[PDB]
Amino acid sequence: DIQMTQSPSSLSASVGDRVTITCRASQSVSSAVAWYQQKPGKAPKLLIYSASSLYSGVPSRFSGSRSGTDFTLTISSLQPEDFATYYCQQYLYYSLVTFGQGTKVEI
Amino acid sequence: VQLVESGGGLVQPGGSLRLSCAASGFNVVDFSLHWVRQAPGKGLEWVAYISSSSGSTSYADSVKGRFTISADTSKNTAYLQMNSLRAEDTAVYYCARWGYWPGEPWWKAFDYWGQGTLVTV
Amino acid sequence: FVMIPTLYSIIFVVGIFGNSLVVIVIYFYMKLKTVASVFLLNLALADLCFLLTLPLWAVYTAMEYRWPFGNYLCKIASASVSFNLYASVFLLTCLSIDRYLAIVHPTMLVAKVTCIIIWLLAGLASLPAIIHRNVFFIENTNITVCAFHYESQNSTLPIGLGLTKNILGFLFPFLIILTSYTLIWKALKKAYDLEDNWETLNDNLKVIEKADNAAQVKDALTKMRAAALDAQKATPPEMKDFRHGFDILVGQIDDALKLANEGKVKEAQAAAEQLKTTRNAYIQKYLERARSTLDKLNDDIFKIIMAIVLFFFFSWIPHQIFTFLDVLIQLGIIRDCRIADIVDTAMPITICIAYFNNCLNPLFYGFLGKKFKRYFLQ
Amino acid sequence: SLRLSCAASGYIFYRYSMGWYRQAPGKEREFVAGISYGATTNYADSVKGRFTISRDNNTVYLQMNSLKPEDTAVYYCAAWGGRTLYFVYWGQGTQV
Ligand SMILES: CCCc1nc(C(C)(C)O)c(C(=O)O)n1Cc1ccc(-c2ccccc2-c2nnn[nH]2)cc1
Ligand SMILES: CC(C)CCC[C@@H](C)[C@H]1CC[C@H]2[C@@H]3CC=C4C[C@@H](O)CC[C@]4(C)[C@H]3CC[C@]12C
Repeated sequence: DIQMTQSPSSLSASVGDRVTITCRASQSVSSAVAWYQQKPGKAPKLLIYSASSLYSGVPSRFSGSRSGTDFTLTISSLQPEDFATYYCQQYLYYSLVTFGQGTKVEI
Repeated sequence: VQLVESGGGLVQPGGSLRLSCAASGFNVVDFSLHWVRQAPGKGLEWVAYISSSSGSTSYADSVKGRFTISADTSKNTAYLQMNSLRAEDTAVYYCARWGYWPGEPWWKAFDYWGQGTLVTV
Repeated sequence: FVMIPTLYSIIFVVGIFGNSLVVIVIYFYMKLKTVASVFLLNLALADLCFLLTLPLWAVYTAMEYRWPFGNYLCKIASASVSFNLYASVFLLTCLSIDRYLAIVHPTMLVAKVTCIIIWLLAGLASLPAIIHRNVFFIENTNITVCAFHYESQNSTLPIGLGLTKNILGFLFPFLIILTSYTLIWKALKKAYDLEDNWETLNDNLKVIEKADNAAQVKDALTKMRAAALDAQKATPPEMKDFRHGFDILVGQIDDALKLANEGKVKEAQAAAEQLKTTRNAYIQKYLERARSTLDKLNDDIFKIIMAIVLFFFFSWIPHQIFTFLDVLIQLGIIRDCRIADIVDTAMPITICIAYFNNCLNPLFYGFLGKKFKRYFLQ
Repeated sequence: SLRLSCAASGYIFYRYSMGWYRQAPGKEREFVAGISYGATTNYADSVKGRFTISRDNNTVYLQMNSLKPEDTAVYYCAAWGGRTLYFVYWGQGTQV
């Protein structure tokens, strides 16, 4: 029942800007946190797994970081196709999967 | 490697509906197929999962006791049986894949999600 | 002026007494059975060699900068002071390297050869104090001073002397101290990450055998799985043995986690107790190496060496700064009479703080070290 | 009547006294003349009246009048000073 919290509920940025999304867990989950990109009307796509690794076939601009319990997703240079909804998931165990509230990136 | 949902549609509240998670490429025995639902306008919520390698069905507290998830090795599909549907269960249901612990496949979380199906009560 | 003779005198008495005690104890009871004891013995010997000629400078400053001891003693005292600086610097660098080797990679012949080489190199680096240092009768007066002489060709020699102190006395040696103590910190971090994570895994393992319900067991296994994953990352500074030790371990927490999810407390506690067998077969050999590295920081020799290294470089910081300002003035980079007078009026003060560590190194044994047996026996 | 010149600029000439030393046949390099930054002349009593040192604005000049054979040697122009730490700079050495 680890609870994930995403403080920046709504973020507004232009193309080429730097956007940072933070995530916090109720318990001290290990570096088991996955970041997803969900365009409206489409299934979510994995971007960052293990809270630091980059998924195959994903642009390198997406960066994942862990600071103890605080997990941070960062994009170096925003793109027109990078405007979507990002979720923070802790996957410490199969039955202990909880997603974040969700952050929407606007133009 | 793709997961396709089936059986979704419009059903009356309190009825019984079965969803399918037909998959191609990988084998169901090597991965644990989870179910995540997303309410319209809300975020993702984990619902249930099955571990066809041994059988480790689990459910969220909001669906435990009504939902039932089963898998068929021969058909390479996972079936989610829903019972006592209410006004809170109308959401887009996603079938996700997740590897088993020893190795990197576990650290790769839901990575090949299902195409998504709409369930309306 | 008037406090330099008094500060020099108190340094002389306190340092000679303390360093005699340190040499006696290290050579008699410690018996030089550790490499760190050989380097500390040489450090005490260098401090004694410096303090032997210290009374000459106390009276030389006391009698309004007048040198009655002759050209030979001027050369010898200047060489002894420079030798003290360089020998202490090199011995501290070797002590830091030895501490890094002891902490991270758990040799008397090489130690003694290194001590001899250090003494020879410090004597060679004090050669300018032997060559360009003669007594100088000020004009036609009878006042004699122990001055530093130059020539027309050696116009850049004052730059060389000042830069040699900064580089070979502070700059390069401080890099090795930082390099060694950073790698010590990195090893102590991963020795504590494995120890702290396992304590969280072990604390909650007592909860499982104590609790008598499915809810408390599942909540305990949740924090055991997160600690087992974290501990698997803290690889000690052969790789598969550490990783496969926790691949088996997390595989037994999952088997216990999927038994507590069915409300089977008897099988959830029984499978939780199976983590004892995995710990001893694969992981226990690394919790000892993590505990052995972690409690070496508690060794009193580590405190003594760190205190001596920390205070020596902090006491020499003011002098190396004003030495660097002096060489800039000689280069003409800084051209202002106001700045020059501050450097000149602070050089004697900083030169006294820099060499105050000769009388404080013995006192670090009493304070930091708890093995002051002979300090009470004698 | 000769006149010796010695140029030293920078660190020297504003904090160190400048002057001349002669290497007599006795091989002692005795004091000859010396001028401080306060323009306070000071000569050896043996040549007190014959010589006259002079400071300029970064060269020091030594003026000679008698030039007896007793002052035929090589003259090094030194530069000595330092309130706490004493430094001495020596010249090349000019023979007369
Ligand atoms: C332990 C300090 C000895 C000392 N104190 C003073 C005063 C200014 C009265 O406080 C003097 C002095 O008159 O020059 N001294 C001699 C001295 C100083 C520095 C050094 C020294 C230190 C480090 C590196 C090099 C030297 C050095 N070598 N040759 N000349 N200086 C050697 C001898
Ligand atoms: C500030 C200047 C003058 C330095 C003087 C302080 C030096 C000499 C001494 C004083 C107190 C000392 C510390 C006292 C206690 C400990 C805890 C021990 O587990 C590791 C060493 C460590 C951290 C010591 C390091 C060295 C230390 C900081």
